[PDB]
Amino acid sequence: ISGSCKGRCFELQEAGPPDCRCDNLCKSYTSCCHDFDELCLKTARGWECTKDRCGEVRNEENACHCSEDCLARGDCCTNYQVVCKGESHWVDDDCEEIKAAECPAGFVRPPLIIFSVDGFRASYMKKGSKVMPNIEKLRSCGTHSPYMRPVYPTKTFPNLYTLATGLYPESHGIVGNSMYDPVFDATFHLRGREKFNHRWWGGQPLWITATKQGVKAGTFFWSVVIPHERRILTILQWLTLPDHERPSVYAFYSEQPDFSGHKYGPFGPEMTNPLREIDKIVGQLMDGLKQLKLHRCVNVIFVGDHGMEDVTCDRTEFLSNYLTNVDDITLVPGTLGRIRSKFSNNAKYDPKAIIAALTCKKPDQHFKPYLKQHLPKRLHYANNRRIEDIHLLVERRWHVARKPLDVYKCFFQGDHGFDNKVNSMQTVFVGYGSTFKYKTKVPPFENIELYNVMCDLLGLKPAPNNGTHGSLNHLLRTNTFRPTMPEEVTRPNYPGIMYLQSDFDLGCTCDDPKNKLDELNKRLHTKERHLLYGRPAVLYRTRYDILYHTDFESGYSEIFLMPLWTSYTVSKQAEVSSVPDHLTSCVRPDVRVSPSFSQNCLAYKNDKQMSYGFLFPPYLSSSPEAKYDAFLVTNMVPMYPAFKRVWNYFQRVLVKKYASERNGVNVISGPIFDYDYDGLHDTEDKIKQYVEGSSIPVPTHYYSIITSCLDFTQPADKCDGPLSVSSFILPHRPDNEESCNSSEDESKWVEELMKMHTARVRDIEHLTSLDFFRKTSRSYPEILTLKTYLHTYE
Ligand SMILES: *[C@@H]1O[C@H](CO)[C@@H](O[C@@H]2O[C@H](CO)[C@@H](O[C@@H]3O[C@H](CO)[C@@H](O)[C@H](O)[C@@H]3O)[C@H](O)[C@H]2NC(C)=O)[C@H](O)[C@H]1NC(C)=O
Ligand SMILES: CC(C)CCC[C@@H](C)[C@H]1CC[C@H]2[C@@H]3[C@H](O)C=C4C[C@@H](O)CC[C@]4(C)[C@H]3CC[C@]12C
Ligand SMILES: CCCCCn1cc(-c2cc(=O)c3c(O)cc(O)cc3o2)c2ccccc21
Ligand SMILES: [Ca+2]
Ligand SMILES: [Zn+2]
Ligand SMILES: [Zn+2]
Repeated sequence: ISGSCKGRCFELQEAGPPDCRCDNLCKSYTSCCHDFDELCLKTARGWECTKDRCGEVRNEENACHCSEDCLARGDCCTNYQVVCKGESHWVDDDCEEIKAAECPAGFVRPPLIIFSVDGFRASYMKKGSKVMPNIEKLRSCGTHSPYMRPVYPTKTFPNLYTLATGLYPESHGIVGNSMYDPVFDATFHLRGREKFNHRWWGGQPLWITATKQGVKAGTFFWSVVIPHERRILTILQWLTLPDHERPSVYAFYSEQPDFSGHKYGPFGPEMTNPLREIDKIVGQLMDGLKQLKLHRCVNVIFVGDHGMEDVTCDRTEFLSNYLTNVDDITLVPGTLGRIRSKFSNNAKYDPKAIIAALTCKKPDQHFKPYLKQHLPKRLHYANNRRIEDIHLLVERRWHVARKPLDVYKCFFQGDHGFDNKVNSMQTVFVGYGSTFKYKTKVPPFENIELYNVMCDLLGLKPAPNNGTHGSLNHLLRTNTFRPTMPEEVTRPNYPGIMYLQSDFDLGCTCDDPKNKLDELNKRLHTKERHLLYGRPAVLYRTRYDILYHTDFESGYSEIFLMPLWTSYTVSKQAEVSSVPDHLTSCVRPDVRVSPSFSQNCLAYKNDKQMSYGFLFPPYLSSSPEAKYDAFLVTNMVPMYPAFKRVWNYFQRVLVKKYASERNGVNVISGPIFDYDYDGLHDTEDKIKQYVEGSSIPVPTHYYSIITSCLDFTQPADKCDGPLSVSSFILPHRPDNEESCNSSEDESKWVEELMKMHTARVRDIEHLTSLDFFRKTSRSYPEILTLKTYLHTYE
């Protein structure tokens, strides 16, 4: 029927204007029918049955019913079985393991109910079951992690869509709660109707994926006027539909505890009550599922999108305090900063001048300017036209605004959007049901990994996303997906001594009784190692060679004229030698690689802006005889003199620090070329910078994977079990403007710079098209979880 909303409340089909919309989103489109409020939003007698209502005469106007007829219809209050038939609340029951789904007849698969909460700080869980009995049971009974890492910017819409797609915001297009698209020439906003236009949303969210493969979805979204209790009743009724009509995946959104978090702050004593009200709803969902004989059938995912941090109006940096004129720019303010020109026809707008006027211009400055391609690669926040070039990384607890006149109501005590590695931004994840594990705790993970898990829970083939499928298989009791290691594309060459030193005119010079001392060591004793996890696989068509040495091993690339990876192991008792002055400028030819596929020294001498470093540091040679291997022309990579300060301190000081701390470490280092900042390995054509007068490409970044045993009582090269990893993708910049303490000694800023650019092993793999940890004796799902690990230092 059209013009009326009878027999249609929260329907799962559509026709359009003029026929009414009776679904749960008609209120948002301002196009419900006239009887919607009295037919679909009934609210008489509340949401809980009482004892006198047990067996009532079914009065149609009630919100939920307590008659004996209601369970056949499926519209009872969630506590019917409790206050009438003597059943107990789902929380009051003991934890019974679900070794197999106990679904009623007609259920061809366990349904998935996603319970999302806005701004649910990860630390909110430590309030205990005195405040959140239902949620705490799910957490302790099912599968949970200490926290879950959101995506930058840690805002509502980018994360909620990242949850639905498994994509970074730069890939699915929702790069913020409000954004400007220069192609559309329109402005996306949280409030308004512009967000309903499909042109803003990329990728393939879960409900579209389920529908495209035959799995019925049902609307994930709810207009804010529909109370939470009615949303649960609607989800519980949908499960009572016939088999050919019942959807398999459901969703429930809650604006809490983010609503009250903005008003009172995260650690305010008022925060306890909104959590209690949330647990009431989770209890209503569980009691209603147990009432429907589905508590041992469904899978429930209790998930948040971001955390919460203390912010105040008194803590606001203003661009008017740094820029001589702020009336010619547009700023996206708040917990993050994006700057674009207010007028396109303006040549007086200089992006160079704006970055300089904001870079280390005042002590205790609570923001850092960035060209978007220079942000930490772990953020994956650049490859999109809606992301402005100038980006401001705002310190936790602080805000950035354009001028004091723009701020007004303090209209807040908490906010979010900061760097997603900040503690306050971490959120929660709880997996409970017949497919999640029982009383099992998993290590923290990123929310881009959930879309593959939800597709596996529904038997769907996931759309291409940025999760590493298989790295969360340890969340499930049984796994239908079984990951495959990528096959090698380019087999390596193992060249021997093919040329003579006379065949080389690279322009390199190097000089030539420690040997008798080394032999007196070796001879007078009473009693491979550098590639502990199998050589990396090259996942693209190229030409490269495996070069063995005493102290290190490298996959030298004849196309890029430098190694793709350099592997060496540093013992706990490894000594750090120096380099004599007559070997400081020494570079030796490698008689295993053709002179035509070798770097030349003359190119570095002509490029006044460019120097060169080494992938294996000569400072860590086992002997002066072996030190000559480190000076091979196949071991040098081009580095700016400013970056050499960062590289030298890392190799000469920090690798020895890590080995002494972690019972030896295995280092795998190499270059990264990402000139179009899309997070993927660039081919030769995209490289936009070379060494002057040569074909030696200049890397945009340099990486290093530091691996050791998790059981530190064993060395790095005799590790019987799990592995501990930590990696970084350092930007190869010609200046150290990113570090305001760069004038001081390296021990006062370099380590801080490296913690900022930490990265998962998976991040390096996308940027290098290599595959690591291939021969380790760990199950491949375990290795995938190791590659997704991000050492966050908090
Ligand atoms: C995160 O995941 C997404 C999707 O898996 C990745 O984006 C994908 O990037 C590839 C290559 O950049 C795109 O494929 C291209 O398709 C065109 C035809 O449309 C073709 O001409 C090209 O040669 C290439 O094959 C793909 O469309 C694109 N998909 C989406 C949804 O954006 C992205 O690279 C991943 N990011 C990271 C950091 O891993
Ligand atoms: C209470 C309101 C503020 C909630 C706002 C709902 C809005 C974010 C939802 C409503 C309908 C959604 C779109 C619809 O499901 C169709 C798809 C196709 C898919 O390929 C990409 C996503 C997209 C466009 C959905 C985007 C988000 C929407 C607008
Ligand atoms: C598979 C992962 C589950 C999450 C799916 N998911 C729910 C969204 C939602 C629904 C609301 O009910 C809602 C509201 O009532 C007020 C409000 O301000 C925003 C709101 O957003 C949403 C938005 C963008 C991308 C994805 C999304
Ligand atoms: Ca790239
Ligand atoms: Zn949110
Ligand atoms: Zn918020």
